[PDB]
Amino acid sequence: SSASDAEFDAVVGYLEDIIMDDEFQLLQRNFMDKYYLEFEDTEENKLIYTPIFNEYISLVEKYIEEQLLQRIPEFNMAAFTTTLQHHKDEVAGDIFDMLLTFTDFLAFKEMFLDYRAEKE
Amino acid sequence: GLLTILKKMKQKERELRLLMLGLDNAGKTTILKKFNGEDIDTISPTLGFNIKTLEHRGFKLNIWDVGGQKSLRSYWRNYFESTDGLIWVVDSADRQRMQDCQRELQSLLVEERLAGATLLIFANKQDLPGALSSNAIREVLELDSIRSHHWCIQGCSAVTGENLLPGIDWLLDDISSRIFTADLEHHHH
Ligand SMILES: Nc1nc2c(ncn2[C@@H]2O[C@H](COP(=O)(O)OP(=O)(O)OP(=O)(O)O)[C@@H](O)[C@H]2O)c(=O)[nH]1
Ligand SMILES: [Mg+2]
Repeated sequence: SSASDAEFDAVVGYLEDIIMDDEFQLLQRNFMDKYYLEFEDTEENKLIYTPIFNEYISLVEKYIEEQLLQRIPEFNMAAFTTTLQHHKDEVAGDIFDMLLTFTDFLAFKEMFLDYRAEKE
Repeated sequence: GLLTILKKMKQKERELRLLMLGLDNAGKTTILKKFNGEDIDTISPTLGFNIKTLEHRGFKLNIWDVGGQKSLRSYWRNYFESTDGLIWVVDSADRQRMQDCQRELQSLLVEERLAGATLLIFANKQDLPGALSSNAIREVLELDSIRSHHWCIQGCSAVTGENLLPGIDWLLDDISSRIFTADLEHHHH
């Protein structure tokens, strides 16, 4: 520690909580639930996967911050990021390794293919 | 936001992002395929993009091949982000559109989202009788006299898989040596 090394660690607490919740599965289910159709099971990717992929990311993180303050009011994502984004290399944990799974495109394509397969 | 920055801060050290671009028909998808030892006898012109994750010389290389059709080139820059190396593939036989190859390349070198990538130019379809000599492709495209990026020309045949390795082998030497000076200047400051 000492002083707002807590703040960060207390935010980490939820970077498990929030994303391990079955409510996180919903917004995904729901977002995927409007393009089952437009995800072909071929190795060549559609030019339109990328714009959907970017909407997906800006929804995951848009949800994460509007959930971090549903619990920690007076929480600032831009302040959290900046500092975290260097001055606490208490990063690196089996924690954000989870959180950047959403940046992996092929892991996104694969899980998206599993969804169209499921409702067919 | 967060996830986009997070990934760019704890990015894998020996993971390289390779973007393959160039006019249609050039042989981009042919190269990718004839690299993993896949069948080239099935390749239809790409309207989207192929990603072929592949290991070589201790690196794992995430190679993106994007469709080169004229109506798809606007959307090319959705893949500029985080590019470690830019593979420009040239159909050295279609000399009529070599004029076009110069314009599209000179517009890529000044993109600032690609500002760091190392430039590998593939003078493909060298097996063809109509194929221009690498040096004639060098004065064309105005390859030299570009104070933007580190570059190398490589005349190759993607069907036989000739000279595809000498190019990628060079690319890493450049990229890794660029990452050498990263650590060197990092720790000493
Ligand atoms: N003779 C000869 N033909 C080649 C060679 N490489 C590729 N081709 C041919 O060029 C044609 C186009 O191959 P592609 O891999 O689809 O070229 P491309 O640049 O990816 O085309 P786009 O998907 O539109 O970007 C195919 O018919 C290949 O057989 C080569 O080295 N020699
Ligand atoms: Mg192609």
